[PDB]
Amino acid sequence: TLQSSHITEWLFTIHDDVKKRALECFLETAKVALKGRNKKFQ
Amino acid sequence: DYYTYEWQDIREVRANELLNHYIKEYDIPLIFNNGFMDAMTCGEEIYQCD
Amino acid sequence: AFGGWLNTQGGDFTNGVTFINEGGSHEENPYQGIQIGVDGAPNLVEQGEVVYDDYVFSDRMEIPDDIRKEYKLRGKTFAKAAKSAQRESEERPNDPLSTKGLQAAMERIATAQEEARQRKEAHREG
Amino acid sequence: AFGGWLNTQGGDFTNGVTFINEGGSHEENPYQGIQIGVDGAPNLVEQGEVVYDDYVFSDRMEIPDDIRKEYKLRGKTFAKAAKSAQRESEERPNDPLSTKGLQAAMERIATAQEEARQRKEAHREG
Amino acid sequence: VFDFKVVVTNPNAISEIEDNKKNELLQRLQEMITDTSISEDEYNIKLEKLN
Amino acid sequence: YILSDTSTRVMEIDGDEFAEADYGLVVDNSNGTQELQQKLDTLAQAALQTQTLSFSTITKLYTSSSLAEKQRLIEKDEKQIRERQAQAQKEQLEAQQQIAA
Amino acid sequence: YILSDTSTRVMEIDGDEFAEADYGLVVDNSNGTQELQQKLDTLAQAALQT
Ligand SMILES: [Mg+2]
Ligand SMILES: [Mg+2]
Repeated sequence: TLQSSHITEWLFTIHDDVKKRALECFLETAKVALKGRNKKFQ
Repeated sequence: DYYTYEWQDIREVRANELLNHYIKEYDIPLIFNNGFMDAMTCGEEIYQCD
Repeated sequence: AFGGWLNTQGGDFTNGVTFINEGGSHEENPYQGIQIGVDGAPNLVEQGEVVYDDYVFSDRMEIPDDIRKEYKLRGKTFAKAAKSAQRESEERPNDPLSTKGLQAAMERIATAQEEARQRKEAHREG
Repeated sequence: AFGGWLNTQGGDFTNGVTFINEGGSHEENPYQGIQIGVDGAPNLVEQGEVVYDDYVFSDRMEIPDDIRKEYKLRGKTFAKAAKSAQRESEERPNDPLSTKGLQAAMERIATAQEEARQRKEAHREG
Repeated sequence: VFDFKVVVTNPNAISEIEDNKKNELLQRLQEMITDTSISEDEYNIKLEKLN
Repeated sequence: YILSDTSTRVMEIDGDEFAEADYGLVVDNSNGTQELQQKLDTLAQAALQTQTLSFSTITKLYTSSSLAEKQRLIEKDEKQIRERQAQAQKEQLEAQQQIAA
Repeated sequence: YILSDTSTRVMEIDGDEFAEADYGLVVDNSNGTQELQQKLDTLAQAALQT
């Protein structure tokens, strides 16, 4: 069953990079939202 | 503490600090993973470093 | 309120300058000014002047043609010349190049206003 | 009791104003008014006056027109101006904007009531 | 598994331009505490928050 | 930002044009360097107990990613403590001797 | 009756009318917080003894 979790692991390896690259893009969006006079960030 | 270091050691720390960063930044293990699929399909596995 | 700000997407994004208006002049104001802070504790600005980085650009003064050729200012007034050097940076407040471009351009109007103030101070006592 | 209270959905929600009705004038009540509390320790209030943050707006006074043009009042007395500056927040007592709006609106009619009193006390001694 | 942590890629690599920025922020954090602390009561406490 | 103070000044000592495999440094994913990495952290865990390596040093070992930096930290922290124990033996020896004096 | 004394007075402080998620509080049933709960509950027993 582990050797059947290898046949579909290429679909999770691209997907765990879209999870990395979206969270980097979400991080810079929040850094501009810091300098936008929001009292939630405090 | 860099008096007990060596010249081949300081060159080796600088080489790893370059390589440990950019492997994690670009997600290089996925770039090598797409290259294996061309290895089994063409018999070729090529990369350019620019 | 649009004065030196870009209020888009629910945020308040400024480029640094403070368009000090809606008060009136020093003579038409009951409190003699807008009184933005306490440092001189009566820091009084009027309806036309613009303030960047704790420095004031006056609206009453004018731009000499000697000081218009060098430093290459655009407006008739030192306050009106700082409202044209921030016209790029008003639409893009978070750029790395606009904030370096503003601070380099706000320094030219800073030294030009300090130089034009000493010339009228010297001509008054002479 | 409908005076500045929103009795809806089983709860008694108020904006902070205290409509003090049903009692009568100070000379008409045997206890000299509808006493609010013990602090002057006999704090007496009558049928026309309203209370916000322990400052009472007198219904017996009158609104001068110069005190109406500045501070932009709407009622004919000071209580009827405070019974009209709260018409929004009595129906939406939990709103962040109304309780900011009511806080600023009551600070106007408070200071407008003081300047009417200091004009009244200066006139009578002279 | 889902742990997506911002990590330093080379955590033992501190340089001059990183150090001159940290000293600038602690100069700003020192600047704030002289204004907020009523003197001699909470000034030792905020210092224990930034020692 | 990704390099240190000493690592950025390597660019000045000459010849960095030449490949790293000319200066004795190779990229190696092989069973030799994973065995050397698994030895060098087991040795550090055996040095964490018996009070030979501090808790300051071992967290630097876990965040090093190079087998020669984490080797030099085992060497540096052993020389510091064995200097401290040798002077603690010396000061306890002269203290009883000045008591004897 | 169902709230404490300091919980009753949070209503007295400015702007409680804003969603708790602005103030840093979210409702969460995930494996990160069940891990935190036994990590704090066996730390209590490890501090109960000794
Ligand atoms: Mg660094
Ligand atoms: Mg209870």
